[PDB]
Amino acid sequence: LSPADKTNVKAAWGKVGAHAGEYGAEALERMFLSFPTTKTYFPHFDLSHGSAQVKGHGKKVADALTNAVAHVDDMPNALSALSDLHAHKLRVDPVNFKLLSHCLLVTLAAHLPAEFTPAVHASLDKFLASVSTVL
Amino acid sequence: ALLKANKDLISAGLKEFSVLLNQQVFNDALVSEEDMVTVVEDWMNFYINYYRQQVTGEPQERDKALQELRQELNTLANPFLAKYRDFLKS
Ligand code: HEM
Repeated sequence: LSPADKTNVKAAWGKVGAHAGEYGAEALERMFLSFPTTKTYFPHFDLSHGSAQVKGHGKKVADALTNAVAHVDDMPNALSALSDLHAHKLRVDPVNFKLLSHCLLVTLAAHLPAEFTPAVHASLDKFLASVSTVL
Repeated sequence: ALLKANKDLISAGLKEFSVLLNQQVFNDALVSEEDMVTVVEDWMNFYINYYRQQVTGEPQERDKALQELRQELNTLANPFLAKYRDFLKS
Protein backbone atom coordinates (compact mmCIF):
# COMPACT_ATOMS: atom_id res chain seq x y z
CA LEU A 1 0.00 0.00 0.00
CA SER A 2 1.73 3.13 -1.27
CA PRO A 3 1.31 6.59 0.33
CA ALA A 4 -0.92 7.29 -2.64
CA ASP A 5 -2.81 4.00 -2.33
CA LYS A 6 -3.72 4.92 1.25
CA THR A 7 -4.95 8.36 0.26
CA ASN A 8 -7.24 6.75 -2.32
CA VAL A 9 -8.75 4.31 0.17
CA LYS A 10 -9.76 7.05 2.59
CA ALA A 11 -11.27 8.98 -0.31
CA ALA A 12 -13.00 5.90 -1.72
CA TRP A 13 -14.44 4.74 1.59
CA GLY A 14 -15.20 8.31 2.49
CA LYS A 15 -17.56 8.76 -0.43
CA VAL A 16 -19.03 5.27 -0.55
CA GLY A 17 -18.99 3.46 2.79
CA ALA A 18 -21.45 5.65 4.73
CA HIS A 19 -24.28 3.10 4.51
CA ALA A 20 -22.16 -0.03 4.09
CA GLY A 21 -23.42 -1.05 7.53
CA GLU A 22 -26.89 -1.57 6.06
CA TYR A 23 -25.81 -4.29 3.60
CA GLY A 24 -25.02 -7.27 5.79
CA ALA A 25 -27.76 -9.75 4.93
CA GLU A 26 -27.44 -8.83 1.26
CA ALA A 27 -23.68 -9.21 0.87
CA LEU A 28 -23.95 -12.54 2.69
CA GLU A 29 -26.69 -13.65 0.27
CA ARG A 30 -24.74 -12.57 -2.81
CA MET A 31 -21.93 -14.80 -1.54
CA PHE A 32 -24.22 -17.80 -0.99
CA LEU A 33 -25.53 -17.41 -4.53
CA SER A 34 -22.48 -16.42 -6.56
CA PHE A 35 -20.32 -18.82 -4.52
CA PRO A 36 -22.55 -21.85 -3.59
CA THR A 37 -19.50 -23.58 -2.18
CA THR A 38 -19.47 -21.35 0.94
CA LYS A 39 -23.04 -22.50 1.51
CA THR A 40 -22.40 -26.23 2.16
CA TYR A 41 -21.23 -25.74 5.77
CA PHE A 42 -21.71 -22.26 7.28
CA PRO A 43 -22.51 -22.79 10.94
CA HIS A 44 -22.72 -19.05 11.58
CA PHE A 45 -25.42 -16.54 12.57
CA ASP A 46 -28.07 -19.13 13.38
CA LEU A 47 -29.80 -18.15 10.10
CA SER A 48 -32.43 -20.84 10.72
CA HIS A 49 -34.03 -18.42 13.17
CA GLY A 50 -32.74 -15.17 11.94
CA SER A 51 -31.50 -12.12 10.15
CA ALA A 52 -30.67 -10.28 13.37
CA GLN A 53 -27.13 -11.62 13.67
CA VAL A 54 -26.00 -11.29 10.03
CA LYS A 55 -27.58 -7.85 10.23
CA GLY A 56 -25.68 -6.85 13.33
CA HIS A 57 -22.63 -8.44 11.78
CA GLY A 58 -22.99 -6.29 8.67
CA LYS A 59 -22.63 -3.33 11.03
CA LYS A 60 -19.36 -4.65 12.47
CA VAL A 61 -17.90 -5.03 8.98
CA ALA A 62 -18.59 -1.40 8.12
CA ASP A 63 -17.40 -0.08 11.45
CA ALA A 64 -14.22 -2.19 11.24
CA LEU A 65 -13.39 -1.01 7.72
CA THR A 66 -14.10 2.56 8.77
CA ASN A 67 -11.68 2.27 11.69
CA ALA A 68 -9.21 0.25 9.64
CA VAL A 69 -9.29 2.69 6.73
CA ALA A 70 -8.96 5.70 9.03
CA HIS A 71 -5.79 4.07 10.44
CA VAL A 72 -3.99 2.66 7.34
CA ASP A 73 -0.88 4.65 8.22
CA ASP A 74 -0.63 3.82 11.92
CA MET A 75 -2.35 0.40 12.16
CA PRO A 76 -1.47 -1.48 8.91
CA ASN A 77 -2.37 -4.85 10.45
CA ALA A 78 -5.97 -4.04 11.38
CA LEU A 79 -7.57 -6.21 8.69
CA SER A 80 -4.77 -8.74 9.02
CA ALA A 81 -5.43 -9.05 12.74
CA LEU A 82 -9.19 -9.18 12.17
CA SER A 83 -8.82 -11.83 9.50
CA ASP A 84 -6.65 -13.97 11.82
CA LEU A 85 -9.27 -13.67 14.52
CA HIS A 86 -11.86 -15.17 12.15
CA ALA A 87 -9.56 -17.78 10.69
CA HIS A 88 -8.12 -18.91 14.04
CA LYS A 89 -10.93 -18.31 16.57
CA LEU A 90 -14.27 -17.72 14.82
CA ARG A 91 -13.98 -20.67 12.41
CA VAL A 92 -14.22 -18.34 9.46
CA ASP A 93 -12.19 -19.48 6.46
CA PRO A 94 -10.03 -16.63 4.98
CA VAL A 95 -11.69 -17.20 1.61
CA ASN A 96 -15.20 -16.60 2.97
CA PHE A 97 -13.71 -13.55 4.67
CA LYS A 98 -12.32 -12.44 1.33
CA LEU A 99 -15.49 -13.30 -0.60
CA LEU A 100 -17.80 -11.35 1.72
CA SER A 101 -15.59 -8.31 1.08
CA HIS A 102 -16.11 -8.86 -2.63
CA CYS A 103 -19.86 -9.31 -2.27
CA LEU A 104 -19.90 -6.22 -0.08
CA LEU A 105 -18.09 -4.24 -2.78
CA VAL A 106 -20.63 -5.62 -5.30
CA THR A 107 -23.57 -4.59 -3.14
CA LEU A 108 -22.22 -1.04 -2.94
CA ALA A 109 -21.80 -0.95 -6.73
CA ALA A 110 -25.49 -1.79 -6.83
CA HIS A 111 -26.69 0.83 -4.36
CA LEU A 112 -24.33 3.58 -5.59
CA PRO A 113 -23.96 3.53 -9.45
CA ALA A 114 -22.27 6.94 -9.81
CA GLU A 115 -20.20 6.99 -6.65
CA PHE A 116 -18.92 3.45 -6.91
CA THR A 117 -16.55 4.22 -9.76
CA PRO A 118 -14.00 1.83 -11.27
CA ALA A 119 -11.23 3.77 -9.54
CA VAL A 120 -13.23 3.74 -6.29
CA HIS A 121 -13.47 -0.05 -6.51
CA ALA A 122 -9.79 -0.63 -7.31
CA SER A 123 -8.74 1.63 -4.45
CA LEU A 124 -10.86 -0.41 -2.02
CA ASP A 125 -10.03 -3.82 -3.49
CA LYS A 126 -6.36 -3.04 -2.99
CA PHE A 127 -6.93 -2.21 0.66
CA LEU A 128 -9.07 -5.27 1.25
CA ALA A 129 -6.48 -7.55 -0.34
CA SER A 130 -3.93 -6.09 2.05
CA VAL A 131 -4.98 -8.71 4.62
CA SER A 132 -1.62 -10.45 4.77
CA THR A 133 0.53 -9.54 7.78
CA VAL A 134 2.55 -6.36 7.56
CA LEU A 135 6.03 -5.63 8.94
CA ALA B 1 -17.08 4.76 -35.94
CA LEU B 2 -19.30 4.62 -32.84
CA LEU B 3 -18.72 8.09 -31.34
CA LYS B 4 -15.76 10.23 -30.26
CA ALA B 5 -17.35 10.34 -26.80
CA ASN B 6 -18.02 6.68 -26.00
CA LYS B 7 -14.86 5.83 -27.97
CA ASP B 8 -12.64 7.15 -25.19
CA LEU B 9 -15.04 6.13 -22.41
CA ILE B 10 -14.52 2.50 -23.45
CA SER B 11 -10.78 3.16 -23.45
CA ALA B 12 -10.90 4.52 -19.88
CA GLY B 13 -12.68 1.50 -18.45
CA LEU B 14 -10.08 -0.77 -20.03
CA LYS B 15 -7.24 1.16 -18.44
CA GLU B 16 -9.04 1.21 -15.10
CA PHE B 17 -9.72 -2.50 -15.59
CA SER B 18 -6.01 -3.19 -16.09
CA VAL B 19 -4.83 -1.44 -12.96
CA LEU B 20 -7.50 -3.52 -11.22
CA LEU B 21 -6.26 -6.71 -12.86
CA ASN B 22 -2.57 -5.77 -12.57
CA GLN B 23 -2.67 -5.05 -8.85
CA GLN B 24 -3.93 -8.56 -8.09
CA VAL B 25 -1.58 -10.62 -5.88
CA PHE B 26 -2.12 -14.30 -6.63
CA ASN B 27 -0.45 -15.52 -3.44
CA ASP B 28 -3.51 -13.96 -1.82
CA ALA B 29 -6.41 -15.65 -3.65
CA LEU B 30 -7.14 -19.06 -2.07
CA VAL B 31 -10.15 -18.91 -4.36
CA SER B 32 -10.75 -21.72 -6.85
CA GLU B 33 -10.50 -21.30 -10.63
CA GLU B 34 -14.27 -21.69 -10.69
CA ASP B 35 -14.84 -18.79 -8.27
CA MET B 36 -12.07 -16.63 -9.67
CA VAL B 37 -14.18 -16.68 -12.84
CA THR B 38 -17.22 -15.57 -10.88
CA VAL B 39 -15.21 -12.77 -9.25
CA VAL B 40 -13.90 -11.49 -12.60
CA GLU B 41 -17.30 -11.70 -14.27
CA ASP B 42 -18.70 -9.66 -11.36
CA TRP B 43 -15.95 -7.12 -11.98
CA MET B 44 -16.92 -6.98 -15.66
CA ASN B 45 -20.66 -6.85 -14.99
CA PHE B 46 -19.69 -4.04 -12.63
CA TYR B 47 -17.88 -1.97 -15.29
CA ILE B 48 -20.63 -2.53 -17.82
CA ASN B 49 -23.40 -1.52 -15.43
CA TYR B 50 -21.24 1.48 -14.56
CA TYR B 51 -20.48 2.85 -18.01
CA ARG B 52 -24.06 2.02 -18.92
CA GLN B 53 -24.76 5.43 -17.40
CA GLN B 54 -21.69 6.95 -19.06
CA VAL B 55 -22.31 5.91 -22.67
CA THR B 56 -23.79 8.74 -24.70
CA GLY B 57 -25.87 8.91 -27.86
CA GLU B 58 -28.91 7.09 -29.22
CA PRO B 59 -30.07 3.54 -28.29
CA GLN B 60 -28.50 2.04 -31.42
CA GLU B 61 -25.09 3.46 -30.56
CA ARG B 62 -25.77 3.01 -26.86
CA ASP B 63 -25.93 -0.79 -26.93
CA LYS B 64 -23.07 -0.67 -29.44
CA ALA B 65 -20.60 1.02 -27.11
CA LEU B 66 -21.28 -1.38 -24.23
CA GLN B 67 -20.96 -4.43 -26.47
CA GLU B 68 -17.51 -3.29 -27.60
CA LEU B 69 -16.44 -2.63 -24.01
CA ARG B 70 -17.38 -6.12 -22.81
CA GLN B 71 -15.59 -7.51 -25.88
CA GLU B 72 -12.45 -5.67 -24.75
CA LEU B 73 -12.80 -6.34 -21.02
CA ASN B 74 -12.68 -10.03 -21.92
CA THR B 75 -9.54 -9.55 -24.00
CA LEU B 76 -7.75 -8.30 -20.87
CA ALA B 77 -9.43 -10.77 -18.52
CA ASN B 78 -8.46 -13.77 -20.65
CA PRO B 79 -4.69 -13.36 -20.17
CA PHE B 80 -5.45 -12.77 -16.48
CA LEU B 81 -7.49 -15.94 -16.12
CA ALA B 82 -4.80 -17.90 -17.96
CA LYS B 83 -1.94 -16.67 -15.80
CA TYR B 84 -4.04 -17.37 -12.69
CA ARG B 85 -5.02 -20.69 -14.21
CA ASP B 86 -1.29 -21.44 -14.35
CA PHE B 87 -1.01 -20.69 -10.63
CA LEU B 88 -2.64 -23.99 -9.68
CA LYS B 89 -0.15 -26.42 -11.22
CA SER B 90 2.80 -24.24 -10.23
C1 HEM C 1 -15.84 -8.87 4.71
C2 HEM C 1 -15.07 -9.30 5.69
C3 HEM C 1 -15.36 -9.28 7.14
C4 HEM C 1 -15.10 -8.29 8.05
C5 HEM C 1 -14.44 -6.95 7.82
C6 HEM C 1 -15.59 -8.80 9.33
C7 HEM C 1 -15.52 -8.13 10.55
C8 HEM C 1 -15.95 -8.61 11.80
C9 HEM C 1 -15.84 -7.89 13.06
C10 HEM C 1 -15.26 -6.51 13.24
C11 HEM C 1 -16.34 -8.72 14.02
C12 HEM C 1 -16.43 -8.49 15.51
C13 HEM C 1 -15.15 -9.12 16.15
C14 HEM C 1 -14.92 -9.05 17.66
O1 HEM C 1 -15.58 -9.85 18.40
O2 HEM C 1 -14.08 -8.24 18.11
C15 HEM C 1 -16.79 -9.93 13.33
C16 HEM C 1 -17.36 -11.04 13.93
C17 HEM C 1 -17.81 -12.23 13.34
N1 HEM C 1 -17.70 -12.52 12.06
FE1 HEM C 1 -16.93 -11.29 10.65
N2 HEM C 1 -16.13 -10.08 9.16
C18 HEM C 1 -16.01 -10.38 7.84
C19 HEM C 1 -16.44 -11.57 7.26
C20 HEM C 1 -17.05 -12.63 7.86
C21 HEM C 1 -17.50 -13.84 7.19
C22 HEM C 1 -17.38 -14.12 5.70
C23 HEM C 1 -18.04 -14.62 8.15
C24 HEM C 1 -18.64 -15.94 8.00
C25 HEM C 1 -19.91 -16.21 8.14
C26 HEM C 1 -17.92 -13.91 9.41
C27 HEM C 1 -18.34 -14.39 10.65
C28 HEM C 1 -18.25 -13.76 11.86
C29 HEM C 1 -18.72 -14.30 13.12
C30 HEM C 1 -19.41 -15.63 13.32
C31 HEM C 1 -18.45 -13.33 14.04
C32 HEM C 1 -18.78 -13.28 15.47
C33 HEM C 1 -20.02 -12.33 15.32
C34 HEM C 1 -20.70 -11.86 16.53
O3 HEM C 1 -21.26 -12.70 17.26
O4 HEM C 1 -20.67 -10.62 16.72
N3 HEM C 1 -17.32 -12.71 9.19
N4 HEM C 1 -16.52 -9.83 12.01
